[PDB]
Amino acid sequence: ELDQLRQEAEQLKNQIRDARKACADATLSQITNNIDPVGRIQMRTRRTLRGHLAKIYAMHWGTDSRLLVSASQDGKLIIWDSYTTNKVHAIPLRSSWVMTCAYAPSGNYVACGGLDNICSIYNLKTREGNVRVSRELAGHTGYLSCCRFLDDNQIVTSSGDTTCALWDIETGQQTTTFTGHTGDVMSLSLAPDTRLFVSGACDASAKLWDVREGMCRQTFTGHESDINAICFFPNGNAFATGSDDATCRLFDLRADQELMTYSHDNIICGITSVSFSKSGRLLLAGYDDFNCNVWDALKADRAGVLAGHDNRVSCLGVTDDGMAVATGSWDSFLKIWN
Amino acid sequence: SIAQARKLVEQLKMEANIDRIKVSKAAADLMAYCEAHAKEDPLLTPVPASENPFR
Amino acid sequence: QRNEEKAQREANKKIEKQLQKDKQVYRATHRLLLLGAGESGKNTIVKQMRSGIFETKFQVDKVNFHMFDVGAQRDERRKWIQCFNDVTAIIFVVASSSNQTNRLQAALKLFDSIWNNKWLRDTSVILFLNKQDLLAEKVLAGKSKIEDYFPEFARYTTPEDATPEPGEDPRVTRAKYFIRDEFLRISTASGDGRHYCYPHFTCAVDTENIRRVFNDCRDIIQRMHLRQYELL
Amino acid sequence: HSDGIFTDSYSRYRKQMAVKKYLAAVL
Amino acid sequence: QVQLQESGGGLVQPGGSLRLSCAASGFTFSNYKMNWVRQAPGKGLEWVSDISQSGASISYTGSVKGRFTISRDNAKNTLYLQMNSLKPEDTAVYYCARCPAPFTRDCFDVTSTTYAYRGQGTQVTV
Amino acid sequence: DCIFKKEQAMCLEKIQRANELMGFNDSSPGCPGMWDNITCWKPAHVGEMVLVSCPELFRIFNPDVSRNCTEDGWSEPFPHYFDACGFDEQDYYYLSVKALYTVGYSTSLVTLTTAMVILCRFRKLHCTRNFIHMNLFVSFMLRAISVFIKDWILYAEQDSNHCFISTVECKAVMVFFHYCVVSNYFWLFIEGLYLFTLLVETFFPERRYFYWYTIIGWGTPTVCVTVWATLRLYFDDTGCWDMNDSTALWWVIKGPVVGSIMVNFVLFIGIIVILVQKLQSPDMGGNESSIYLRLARSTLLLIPLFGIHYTVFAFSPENVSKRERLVFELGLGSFQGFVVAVLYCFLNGEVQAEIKRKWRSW
Repeated sequence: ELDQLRQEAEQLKNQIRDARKACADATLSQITNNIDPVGRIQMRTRRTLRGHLAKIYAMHWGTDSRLLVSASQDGKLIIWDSYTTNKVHAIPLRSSWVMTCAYAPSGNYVACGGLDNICSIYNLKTREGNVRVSRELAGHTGYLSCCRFLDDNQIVTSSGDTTCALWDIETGQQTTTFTGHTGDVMSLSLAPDTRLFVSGACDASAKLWDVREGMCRQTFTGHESDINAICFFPNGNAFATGSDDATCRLFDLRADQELMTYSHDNIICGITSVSFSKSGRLLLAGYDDFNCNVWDALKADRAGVLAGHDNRVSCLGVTDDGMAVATGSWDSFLKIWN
Repeated sequence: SIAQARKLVEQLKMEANIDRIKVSKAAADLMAYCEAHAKEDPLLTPVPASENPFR
Repeated sequence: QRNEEKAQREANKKIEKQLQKDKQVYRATHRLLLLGAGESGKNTIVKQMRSGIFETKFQVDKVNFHMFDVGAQRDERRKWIQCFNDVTAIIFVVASSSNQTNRLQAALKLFDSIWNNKWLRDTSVILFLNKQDLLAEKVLAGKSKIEDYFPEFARYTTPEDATPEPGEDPRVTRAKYFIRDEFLRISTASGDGRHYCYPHFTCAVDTENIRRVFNDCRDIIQRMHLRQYELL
Repeated sequence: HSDGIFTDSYSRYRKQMAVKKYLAAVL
Repeated sequence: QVQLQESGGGLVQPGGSLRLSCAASGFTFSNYKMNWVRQAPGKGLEWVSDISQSGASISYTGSVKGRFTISRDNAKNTLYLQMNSLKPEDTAVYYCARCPAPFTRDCFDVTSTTYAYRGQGTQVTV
Repeated sequence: DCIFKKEQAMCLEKIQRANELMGFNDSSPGCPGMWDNITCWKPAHVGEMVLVSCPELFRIFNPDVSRNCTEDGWSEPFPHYFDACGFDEQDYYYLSVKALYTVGYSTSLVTLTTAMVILCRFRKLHCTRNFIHMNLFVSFMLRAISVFIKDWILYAEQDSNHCFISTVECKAVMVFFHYCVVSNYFWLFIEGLYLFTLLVETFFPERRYFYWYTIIGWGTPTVCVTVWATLRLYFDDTGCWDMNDSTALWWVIKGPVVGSIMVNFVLFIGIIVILVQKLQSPDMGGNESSIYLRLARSTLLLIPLFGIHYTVFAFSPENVSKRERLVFELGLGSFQGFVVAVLYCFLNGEVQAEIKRKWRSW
């Protein structure tokens, strides 16, 4: 019976909530109240990359912390040399509605995807001279929102059809399918060991999936609206999610519950992108008020404000060595702060 | 549908049988990790121009 | 090294000139979004002009227009609709005849949501009302009534500036003008000058849709320029 | 233009005043 | 966790009155615009009524305009729908829906299937 | 004494050497021709009439003589015969007008400098429109600077020396003055062409139009002033070229300005027609039925940016109503550069929004 199943699910939810309540004896804020604040954080726009024609949605730093990739609505995927500001590559796209991009850890490939429901893979290291389309993925029934490279052969993608897909590049087929979300999955983050990944959808919940097992392990429901950003802590034990309710929230995999909420009264605009510093002390979040906020991840204190962008901030990334932070916005410019 | 409710119940059963460590322990672990790698965090403190590739 | 630096500079300048040419091409073309229901009959409209997203390229008076359809996307459109905020216009398709569900009310709610969106406040909407012949024949038959869905239709009065087509009885003209006035009220509720609505009456056999869209786009761009010079 | 007209008029007036004063001194 | 619970539905004779209650939890009720929608048997989801955050802006569909009333109580974090002069065509499953984002005048895809911020609904038979 | 007096000086030489070099009727004639301050005389016999003529110095008041010879010499023309040739027949006004447009130009220069700085310090206000506006402001800068330099050289320095001055520097200053003025007028025309082109050629928005507009706006004044300078040097090199005695030469530089003014008036009329066509739409426009009122707010917003006030006296001749023309076009028009700076920079909605955003962020 449907009613019996609903009652059983409700009882299970009550049991899980009671277990979480019993497992929570102290809050992170009062435990961290004894440490000194990081103080005011001042960052200047060290670099300003120009050349895109339309708004930029996504960017991804390279493992060398020097080359980055950006995707814009003009059908352009531009690979930038951050050190010298010179453009390294400019790949035209068949579909101009790109909404995500990824850069391979080896640096030989880049990923693309958008409203075409296609996750194209471009090979940078071509013997014939310039970048050409390498692989085509045509399995998702919804728009691609995020994609990340596990290696040169396996990729993970999130789509608007409430499902995630683990693809094998050579075969071009869905090696694994992750289902369970009830809303459009907007972002995914890869754990440092590349064994687990967290995905946030438009249902105020974040789901943790095992790459090898292909099944959902934990579900976190603390947000009030759609989650637009997600990112692990530097260690594979916590992750931060920014939502449309103008709040960011920190969740611990082991605790399986909320840790800390970053929000302010004057902030009434949703968060588009979040990221952590190298040590995880600073949490950088891009907002819809044309500004980015750097919070203290341990004290929920607004450490700094970056206000260089004149339009909505769409993407934000931190280098592997944590030297600089790059912000892309709905204007035509990328910014690099240090 | 009945299938969706059954799948939700199965997922809840799978998620309810895992073990959860104390929240204080997780907070202490996060603090220890933050304070262990604080020195090697160029964003936490200003970096000299000599060691800064951008400037 | 100096050699690698100069090679990088040469590659950068080649990319820059290619991007300049592509910028000229991009500014030459005008992008439009197309939106409507399944029963709204936008397929015949596309055929009049003429996968994840469908692209249609057409040249009018040596001006290139790129129309983008909804494609294979779910009904939840609160996320991907933000992409089409810089487009020249959003074409909205409404089946005016629609008798299973109150599709007209759903279309009105969708139009209100699009109009009131914060990211679509600067985007103009061109409204098209199809199934004009179906509405006319269902009004003539009298078996289907609009007063049940809209009780204020009984008290509605045909505007004095209405220009009904020849050979058309006043009943269908009044019904279609009330339907249009609903959208006019929704559009005039908010957004006084940021963006404008351009309703039109069209049928499955009409061929003036191209010229109407061209003229509406020209008017939209002219109004955008005047607003920039604060002349309105 | 207006500036040129004013400059020409002022220069002519100054020249005429100089001629008047010189002629008055002479005559 | 955001959740909406609907109650008060039941069998009512034609021309009667009914009261539908929506209890909200997991979010700030006063920061969102609330909606009432219905699904008739063998029919798709359709919007019925909506009420703004403060209750100043209230709108109804034309089918039930002049017979249905919608109100909200932010102190009790609840929503009420008063039904008068009910008709057999009103027999449906009624759902209480929340706008996806707060402080937004627009409200997208509340009548979409598998909406994340919609309650289980209650059956009303006339 | 002065150069002008020194002018008559060479008559005292010119005849005498001419009397000594090629010779005359007598070495010591009874009526020796000797220079006079009324006219440059020539020697003749005794008892005859000498029909000399006074120089152009007498012919300075309108836009286009003899003495008896005796044994002693010349005879004084008692019955007013000395002034027979020519000589048929404002300081406060000129000083007041000078101070007026000097104050206006100073105010416009200060306001436009503030506007240019506040526009340059922001990157969100970078567009072709704002670029065209910036060039109009540069044109105003150069016009005001040229006005100040010409006033200091031609008149302020003249009082210091109290004598005639004629050097290459003053001619170069006048050429720079003319170039700046013509550049300002031309850029008022360009402002109109760009908006009419936007409002008319709605599609095909190529940026080649802006490049051509900049080229023509900075090139045509240069060509005009080079032609004028060559004509002055080759035909009428008198003084510091501050007097437009020659009609054709002055018209050479006046014609482009008048043509620019007329074409800018025509484009303004076309823009007004397009705007009233747009405002008469039933749905998009209206909502008050007092559309003319809104139209009024547009008209006053376009007159300073196009120089429509120059059309009032463009057709009128220079001599007719010269004082009123100088008061209106120059005395009151010198604030035009200020006015646009208030209208198109300080009162701009996006500029004010950027200012408030920057202030709240700092």
